[PDB]
Amino acid sequence: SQIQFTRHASDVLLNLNRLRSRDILTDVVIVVSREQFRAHKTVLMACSGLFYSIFTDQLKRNLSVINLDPEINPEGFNILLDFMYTSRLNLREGNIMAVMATAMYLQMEHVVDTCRKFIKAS
Amino acid sequence: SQIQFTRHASDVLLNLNRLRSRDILTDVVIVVSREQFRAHKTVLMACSGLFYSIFTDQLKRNLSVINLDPEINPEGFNILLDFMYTSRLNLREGNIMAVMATAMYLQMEHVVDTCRKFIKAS
Ligand SMILES: O=C(O)c1ccc(Nc2ncc(Cl)c(Nc3ccc(F)cc3)n2)cc1Cl
Ligand SMILES: O=C(O)c1ccc(Nc2ncc(Cl)c(Nc3ccc(F)cc3)n2)cc1Cl
Ligand SMILES: [Cl-]
Ligand SMILES: [Cl-]
Repeated sequence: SQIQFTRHASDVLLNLNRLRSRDILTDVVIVVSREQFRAHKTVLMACSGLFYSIFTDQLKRNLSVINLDPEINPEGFNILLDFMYTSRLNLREGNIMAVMATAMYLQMEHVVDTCRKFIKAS
Repeated sequence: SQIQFTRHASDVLLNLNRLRSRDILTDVVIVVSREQFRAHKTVLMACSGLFYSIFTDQLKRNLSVINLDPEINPEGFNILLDFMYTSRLNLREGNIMAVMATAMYLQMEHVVDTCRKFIKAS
């Protein structure tokens, strides 16, 4: 019977993205070939089956550096990292293939489904 | 513009609350009189002016224990901590005063405004 604040979840995500933009309390660097990206492990876990399966393991919990598969495109990863922190996906014809490839690797089923719905109406 | 995922923010907050429930990557303990509560500093900062003002300071960034004002009711605090992680506020006639007192201290303006609208509507 609790009071529902319908803007609170989007407000928290916006603030977490602002902390990321300021490098505040980011605890991991994601290396994607020649490019590197800082992030909060909790956010990565909250969005990705890959990152969830890594950091829930007490063996890997404390890793400060994650090297992604060499085949992953840094731009495709960055669009997905932006999606994690904003709820907005930069999808188009020019990147649909690399974006879907990365979302499949990161195990982000809703992005994969949306990529499959983008193809179906292309 | 970019594709909007209207459930993504809520999905991220639910997953952060599940991580809290499993004590995964919690990095602070909030001491409230005889009681203690573990949490993610990022989430506390994202929801509270108090915690944002403490942890944005490089001097205080790495604190692992925050002792709140002795007057703060642990129950009012727990209701607000649950709100931070769920977007749902447990307000009643029996706790409005302690929850409002706590939200003023924690600098959570939207909760303070809702507490002011609860009083105005009996
Ligand atoms: O769909 C299910 O059956 C299912 C239900 C609940 C659940 N719990 C959970 N708790 C905390 C986090 Cl941080 C999290 N992250 C996450 C995991 C896998 C992903 F592909 C994406 C994100 N998931 C996990 C699963 Cl796999
Ligand atoms: O009041 C304003 O005009 C204002 C506008 C934007 C802003 N930016 C911000 N970026 C990151 C985080 Cl984690 C955050 N947390 C937070 C801060 C103060 C609060 F009472 C609650 C939450 N706020 C801070 C303020 Cl103070
Ligand atoms: Cl997804
Ligand atoms: Cl608030």
